[PDB]
Amino acid sequence: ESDKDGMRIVIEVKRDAVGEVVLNNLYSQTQLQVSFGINMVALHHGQPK
Amino acid sequence: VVVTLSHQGYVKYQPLSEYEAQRRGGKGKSAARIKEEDFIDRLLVANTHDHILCFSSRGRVYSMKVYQLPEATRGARGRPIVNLLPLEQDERITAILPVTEFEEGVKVFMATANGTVKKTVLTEFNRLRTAGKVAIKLVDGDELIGVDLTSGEDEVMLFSAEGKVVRFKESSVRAMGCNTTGVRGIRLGEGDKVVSLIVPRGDGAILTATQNGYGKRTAVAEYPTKSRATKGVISIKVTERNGLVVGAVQVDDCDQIMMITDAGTLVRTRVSEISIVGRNTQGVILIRTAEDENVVGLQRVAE
DNA sequence: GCCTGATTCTGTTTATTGCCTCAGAGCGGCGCTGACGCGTTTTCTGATGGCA
DNA sequence: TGCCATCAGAAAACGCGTCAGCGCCGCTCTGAGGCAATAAACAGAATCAGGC
Repeated sequence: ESDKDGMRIVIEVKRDAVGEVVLNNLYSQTQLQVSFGINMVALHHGQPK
Repeated sequence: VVVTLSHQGYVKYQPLSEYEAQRRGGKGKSAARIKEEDFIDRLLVANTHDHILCFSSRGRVYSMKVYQLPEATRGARGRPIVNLLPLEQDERITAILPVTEFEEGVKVFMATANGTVKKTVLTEFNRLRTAGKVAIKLVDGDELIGVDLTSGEDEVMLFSAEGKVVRFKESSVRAMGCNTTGVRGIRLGEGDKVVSLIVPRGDGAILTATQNGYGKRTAVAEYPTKSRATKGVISIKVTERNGLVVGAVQVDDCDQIMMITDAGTLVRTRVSEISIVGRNTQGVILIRTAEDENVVGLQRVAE
């Protein structure tokens, strides 16, 4: 339901479930949480460092 | 919570705080709905964060946690249990043992109908896969009735369906393996079955019930101790109004009990109203049950 | 080039199936004992009514 | 369907009396248990697409 106001994604849970468990499972299995690898390499006086 | 199981198999648990304790002679309110041909089999009271061991009709053992059971209301009938456990075509659950944790070297005491006993170490059941494990080499139509946890030295009591009670030291029974039958515990007569198993732990009182809503309360110390594989004594006068014995449980003071008939009608009441009498005496009414109804459940509620 | 999720091996662990024992469990006969029938107390458990 | 009299009728202890099942001897034998072989699962590596 994203519009000009901003992002909006709606997920509806079943009547016999708990939202927190579903949210934790989505965190664990989907790309709602990702990893970023930092590696600072740049040229100094024409040499990698 | 309180857990109910149907004959075909429909598990359901609801909070205990919903029900309220009435007086002694109460009709009681309904608990769940029953199909055109069905009847509840057993009742259970346990906490949500507890392991339960389920014993099948062919000797298998399965493990589960309480909160994994479906949650429903009084109007609902529950869901089939075959989804939760990989049962066979006609295999049915007949006993549940709540275990808080596994520790030490305590033993599991299991007794079936026709007077057979068997002792195994709890360490064997620390981990179970999805498939079960054989626990008893059941023969013919024999079925499990009750299980419990016991220490090295304790006492065991067995109740029949005609008011016969046997009490003996558990040192006679020797620890055996998983794939064993067992020895004979009580010498039954003709057309009699074992209905309950109670391990006395400290001072208290013994409460018994019949199928027509009658019961009493006697002291523990009056029961004698003899050798195993022997006939017992008269636990309660069956007479005609009382009917057959349905079960018994050790309840101390300041506690409450719950009873359930074939079709719902759950009732909760205190224990101070029940008087104290001798062993060979018929008791007072506990449920004003209607015709064509039989009490088939009995549990203890602490505080 | 780097990080992750998904699929495919590979060694380990566990439940189940036969064979043959002996040692512990069960059966038969005997003395003797506890546990179950007897009336009077008694309190106590149902029935009845004020309805609430 | 739940709180108070108010009952009568009768369930239930208790000091005797006996015989019906206990313990205790003998003996006999069938089932746990040790031992070995199979066959599944379980869990950990190892490899392979995919996206910047």
